[PDB]
Order: sequence, then C-alpha cells, then structure tokens
Amino acid sequence: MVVLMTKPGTSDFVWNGIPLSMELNLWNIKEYSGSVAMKFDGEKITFDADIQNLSPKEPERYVLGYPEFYYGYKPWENHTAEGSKLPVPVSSMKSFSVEVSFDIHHEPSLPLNFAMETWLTREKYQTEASIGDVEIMVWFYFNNLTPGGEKIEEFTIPFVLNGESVEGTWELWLAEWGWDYLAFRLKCPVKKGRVKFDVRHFLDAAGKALSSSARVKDFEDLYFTVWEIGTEFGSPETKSAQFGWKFENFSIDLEVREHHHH
Amino acid sequence: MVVLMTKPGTSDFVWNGIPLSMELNLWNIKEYSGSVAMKFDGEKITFDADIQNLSPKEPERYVLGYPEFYYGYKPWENHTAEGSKLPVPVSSMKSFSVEVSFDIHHEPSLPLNFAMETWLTREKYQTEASIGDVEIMVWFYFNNLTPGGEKIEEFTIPFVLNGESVEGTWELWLAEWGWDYLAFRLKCPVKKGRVKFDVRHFLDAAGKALSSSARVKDFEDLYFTVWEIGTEFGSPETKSAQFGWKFENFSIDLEVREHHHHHH
Ligand SMILES: [Br-]
Ligand SMILES: [Br-]
Ligand SMILES: [Br-]
Ligand SMILES: [Br-]
Ligand SMILES: [Br-]
Ligand SMILES: [Br-]
Ligand SMILES: [Br-]
Repeated sequence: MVVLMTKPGTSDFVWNGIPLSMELNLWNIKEYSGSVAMKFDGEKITFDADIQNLSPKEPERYVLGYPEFYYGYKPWENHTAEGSKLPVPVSSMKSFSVEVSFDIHHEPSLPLNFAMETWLTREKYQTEASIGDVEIMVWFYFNNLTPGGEKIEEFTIPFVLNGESVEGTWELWLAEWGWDYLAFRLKCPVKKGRVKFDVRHFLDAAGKALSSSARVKDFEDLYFTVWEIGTEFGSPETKSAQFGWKFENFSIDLEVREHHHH
Repeated sequence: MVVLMTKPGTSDFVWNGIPLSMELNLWNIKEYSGSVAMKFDGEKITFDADIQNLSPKEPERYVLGYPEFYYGYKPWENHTAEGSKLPVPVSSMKSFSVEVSFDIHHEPSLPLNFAMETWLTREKYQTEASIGDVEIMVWFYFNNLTPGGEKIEEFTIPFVLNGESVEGTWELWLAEWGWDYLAFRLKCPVKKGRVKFDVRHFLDAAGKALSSSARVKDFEDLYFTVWEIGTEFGSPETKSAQFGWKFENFSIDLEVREHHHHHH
C-alpha cells in the first residue's frame, strides 16, 4: 500500500489492521513555494517540507500548519476512515493507549512541536468546535514554540519512553477562545524515540482542570472524536520552513466499559 | 580485586587503571538499624540500603548520607588513594572529562539525588573547608529534594547522554555557609543512563558566578582536590531508607596545561 501526497488533502490507509487518515495539513497557509510530500509505504509514514514565500491566512492563529495522521473522526474535516471505533463518549473510555516511534527533524530556528490531539464535542458528529467543546493537545516535543493561553497547572503523568517507565511533568496551558483549548506540554521535550501512554490520564487532568468552568459543564458526556498525530509549525513571521518527520511502530488499544466487565 | 563494606568507612580500589576510594558515607546519621552494602567487583560498583530507625546527627544539614566513590583527595577525610593526579590548581586544568553508566533505584517518597562534586581549596591538602573555599555539586538526578541556598542563575552546558550530544539547562543554587556551596542541577533529571561531560565547563560557570565574591578571592588559584560520585539521601523526617545504585563504564581524562620555560 503506497499512498503519496504532494499537495494539501486527505487520504485514508490501513496500517497494522488499523484504519487511518493522513492529512497534508497547511490549514493556515495563504501562499507558498517549494515542496511538501507525505508518504505511507506500509511500514511507516513520513512527511517532508521545504517551503518558502509563506504567509498566514489568519496571523492571530499563530501556527501555519499541522501535517498529521489520525484515527477516528476529525470534526473540522467531516471525515473518518471506515471501521474506526471513534467517536465514543469520554465516560465509556476505560483506557486509550497509544504507541508510536518517531523522529522529528527541522531547521533549528523553526517554531515547531510534536503534538497529538483530540476534539471533545457535545454532539457525536459536529463539523466545528464551539463553546462547550474542548481541544486537548499532548506535546511530546517543542522548539521555539509556546502553547496558546496561560499556564495554569502542572501534572505528573507516566508514560513508557524507549521501553522504560518514566514520570513526566506536563505543563497545562489553557485558553478560552471559540472553544476550550488545553495543551499539556512535556517540560523535557523528546525529539526522537518510542513512546507508550494512556490518553485517559490526560482526560482525567483536563476534566479536573475544567471542573469549575461555566463553558464545559458536562466533560464526561462529551464525545472523544479522534486522536491526531502530527507537527504544528510556523509563526506569523516564518517565511521559510524546512522540516519533516517519520512515524513507525504504531499501535492503538481502545478499552470501552461494557456490560460484560466487572 | 573485590572490595566489600557493610558499615560506614573507606576503602581504596583500582577500576580500569584508575585509583579510587569508596566511602560508605552515612555522615549525618546519628543511629540506624537494617542493612547497608557497598561493593566493587572489578567491573562495577554497587550500593544497597534497607535501613530503619533513622535520626540525623545535625537536623539543620537536612540530608542523612552520601554513599559514594571518588577520584583524588577528599579534604574532610584527609584521604587519597595512592597514584591520583589530583589535587591540581584550577588554572592548570584544560579539561576534566568524566564518563559513567548509572542506575539509581529508590522507594518513590525517598529524598534523593545523583550528585557529583568537588571541593576547591586555598591550600593543596586542607583537612576542612572554610570561607574562601568552594563546594561545587553537579546533580544529574533528584527525587523529592532541592539543593541548598537559592537559584541565582541558569546555564547551558553540553553533555553526552546515551552516546548523543545534548545541551542541558542547569540551575545554579548558591549558599554562603561555612564555605561557598554551589549546586548545578539538571532541569531534566535522568535516573538511568550513560553520561559524559567536562568538569571544566562547570568550573567556568562557577568562576563567572563567583567573579565579584568578597569570600572567594582568586578562583583559578584554588585547588581542584577531588571528584566525588554518589547519592545524597534522606531528610530530618526520613525514618527508613530503601534504595540502591550501580555504576559501570567509568573513565576520567584529565588534561593539564603545558608550561613554557622562562629564563630570567
Ligand atoms: Br496529492
Ligand atoms: Br530538516
Ligand atoms: Br518532564
Ligand atoms: Br499505556
Ligand atoms: Br528500591
Ligand atoms: Br535540561
Ligand atoms: Br562534552
């Protein structure tokens, strides 16, 4: 299964029996010159960009794009690969373990992160996120890039790094924009390696942080729609972007609480 | 050569052609029960503690002990293993690279660090440290423990981590006690791995930080007496300690400055 993209768009693929979507996502790019290439070869997914003459569509949104791949339904795209077990309500999720090997390369000054995210929505199949909805980001890497909003808390969350169980300190950045923006940023970023973690830990911390919010009142009743894996890049000042990534050894294990458990 | 200790004290040993001293150091423990064991087997050095009924000698000093090994002369113990190249004046040191593989294990609540250190003295073989002398610690790991004094600066200092060159951010903690206490703490602690770094880089940052000191007058003229490698542990509320460590693949490389003979 060789799936290749050289311009913005979305393609579905199957990796280790998991149905997924790849998105060469340049959402906030107005214009550009150069090259972009996304490829899935059956064993791995890679992305490379060597783009110039950049301008943002909306300078206030800061980042330029998010080349990624995802499991589940992405609301902003009205899209899901066939056979995905997502969306599921947050209350029915016992655990959601994600495993991936990664390598991030970039031109040194480039604002960039290695971020994973979900959209928590009131309705199962929304086409946007608004007041009452949540965007939860998990940053494993960052370079000359700070999350949006303000740092409100710090959480200790375990994960497996290169087969070793480690306790990470995750900064929580909150913003009350069109929707609720929550970004958990690892204090000690990792550019390459293999990580294994349970998304449930980030859902617990986010529910606890939103426990006094007048906007997100029924946290556990929201639908966990997707799990996106990619790199946000750029700033309103970025005119040239040279970077890429490689993802390998990918696996997801979703545990849903049902009547036969216990 | 097998070196084994099961109570506080010192023993000399030779590792990969390097003369060293091991110290089962419980310096601030007034009393204890349970087991302590330090061992060198030719290839590695290990320590294990399963101690209870702990009480400090001086509660104000906070930590309970520092089981360690060292290269050179430790002033407080008036001791050196035969054949060490230290003490040397700081000005003479071009480079002092240290390499070690380490694994620290401990009960989760235990106050503990993986800290390396030197004592910078005015005279070559002092028996203690006082005003004008410096204590410089390098913390690669910490658990439920903060260095003494206050955070006065942050420094970018490179090191090799698991064969990859990295640039650590180190907090500098400074305290004006009986001597000057300086502690460089890695913002991103590592309890297991392989590290290679140059002590000269920490001395350069310690020299800058102490540039306008009324106590420390001439940094480069002081003697670099020792390089201690161990784990500080405990607190005045610590009643029992369960932890251990293992150190392997140890090497040091001292590069001294060359002299040019003047005829006057
Ligand atoms: Br295409
Ligand atoms: Br690059
Ligand atoms: Br961390
Ligand atoms: Br997991
Ligand atoms: Br233990
Ligand atoms: Br660091
Ligand atoms: Br180095």
